[PDB]
Amino acid sequence: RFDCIGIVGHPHPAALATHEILYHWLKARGYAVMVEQQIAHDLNLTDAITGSLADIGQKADLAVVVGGDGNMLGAARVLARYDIKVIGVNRGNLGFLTDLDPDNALQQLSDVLEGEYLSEQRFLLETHVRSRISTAINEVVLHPGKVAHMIEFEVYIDDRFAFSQRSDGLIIATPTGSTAYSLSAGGPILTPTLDAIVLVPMFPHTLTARPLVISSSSTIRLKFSHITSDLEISCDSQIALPIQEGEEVLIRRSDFHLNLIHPKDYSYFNTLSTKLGWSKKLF
Amino acid sequence: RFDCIGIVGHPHPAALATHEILYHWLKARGYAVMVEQQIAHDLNLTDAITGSLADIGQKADLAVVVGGDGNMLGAARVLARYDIKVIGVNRGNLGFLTDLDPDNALQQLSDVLEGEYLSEQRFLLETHVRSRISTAINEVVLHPGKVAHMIEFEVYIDDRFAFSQRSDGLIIATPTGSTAYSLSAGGPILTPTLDAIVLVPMFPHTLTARPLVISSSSTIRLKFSHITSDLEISCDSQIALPIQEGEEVLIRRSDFHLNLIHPKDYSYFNTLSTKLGWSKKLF
Repeated sequence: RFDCIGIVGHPHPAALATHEILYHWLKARGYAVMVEQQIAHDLNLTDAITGSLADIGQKADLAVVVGGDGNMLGAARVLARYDIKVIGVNRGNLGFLTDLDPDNALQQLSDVLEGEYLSEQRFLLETHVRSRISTAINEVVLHPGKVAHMIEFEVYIDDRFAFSQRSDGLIIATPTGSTAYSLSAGGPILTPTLDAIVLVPMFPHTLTARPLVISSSSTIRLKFSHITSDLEISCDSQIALPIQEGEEVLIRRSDFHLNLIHPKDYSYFNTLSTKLGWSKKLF
Repeated sequence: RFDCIGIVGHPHPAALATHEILYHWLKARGYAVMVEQQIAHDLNLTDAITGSLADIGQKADLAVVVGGDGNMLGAARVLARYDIKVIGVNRGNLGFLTDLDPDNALQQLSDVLEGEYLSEQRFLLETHVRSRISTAINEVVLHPGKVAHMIEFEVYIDDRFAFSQRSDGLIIATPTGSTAYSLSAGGPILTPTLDAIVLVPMFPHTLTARPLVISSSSTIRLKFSHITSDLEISCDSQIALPIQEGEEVLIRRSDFHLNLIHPKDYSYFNTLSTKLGWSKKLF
């Protein structure tokens, strides 16, 4: 059972009803509820217990993230610092982190609160530049400032030299990231709980480049020759950290884990197929 | 240390010198040697202790597989049934299972016998059709008899329906297989010790198909609609097992493990780069 439920998200104005309905529903069912500060203000919830995201993350037992997969992205990176259960309500179709359909959210959530849920752990990525420490649920991306600019770098795996590369950047994706930016760059789908990390080059210079899937207990090091162009590292499409001259990037499995939960009737492959347009049962 | 070394392989006639040199060298260094029956005959080794591959596999402590990666393929599938160390001498360049270069084989092997080796385990695939039980080091491939013939099937992962497919077949590859047939079908490279298995469709009917990387502790089930065309399963390009009507294919991690060893100066990424034509150290 969950004593304290938190409502997270940042609502255009018609997404507000969802927050409003959920807050009253959760409340009338006897739960203590923490809403995010912005939503309390937006809905004028004078009685509501509010808090920042970190607050909810420390004091709530479950966070219902309302919104899309992108909303979930910033929310998840924080809530993963904590031992809180996270579940999401999407808007319309299923997403890879949001599996409560709005048409049936309450009913499904009602069963989840009863304790009918599938609990799993998504791992995050950690990045140092050398120390700035940033994290990512989907991917870390190395890339220059100019769009079509070829860079050179060497890739070390577990302290040992793996390979050089001439290209426009490298994408490093978690299983959760594999269906994201990495997919659109020609990378493979990894199953969500897999202990793996995929490296996908962007516009490689040689024709023999291919997505490399490595163990998630592996360490990655980026070394660079010289800097007259601006190297940058992005984590989940948040603000690029500049990479200075003589600096290296260190990417590894983070110690923070997203404690996702799902309703019993959830399955990954069904989410995947509906998302990608795969064939359903044929006979 | 290794008491009993076995020489395995099937030698065109100039590959015979290698077998001949190795057998005398191993012998003069004090080892008990088991040669394969064919090679004993081919070299006229009247004193040699011989045996089938299974024999060497049960009685030798190390098998030196002379030849190419293809020679290693049949040899490995058998030697993996046993707790024997396996190392290979290639012919020319490095391969993914053969890392002793002929130009330096003895010297490197001499250090290996001293106990200077990196030991690792490649897992195999197991297939039932329902029961015929066959195994594979590289991949299992579902495909019809006619070359360009579209088939329909459903794929179950861990007893649950994953997705349907219309295509010309499915490749299911181990990490060791990932650099093989699967690669040429547009699949990704998996790192050799990774607990993963990759599914790669062949000529899919829908544009949204993509290599799927799943956990190696996962089970796979192929179900089919009807049979007027001849379905077949191939394991490591050996003779196709026919798949009758009402029959399903079951593919899972086999319990047999290839106990490969490597010399200290071996590294996967160096083998990979030389094989694929990747850039070496740039600075």
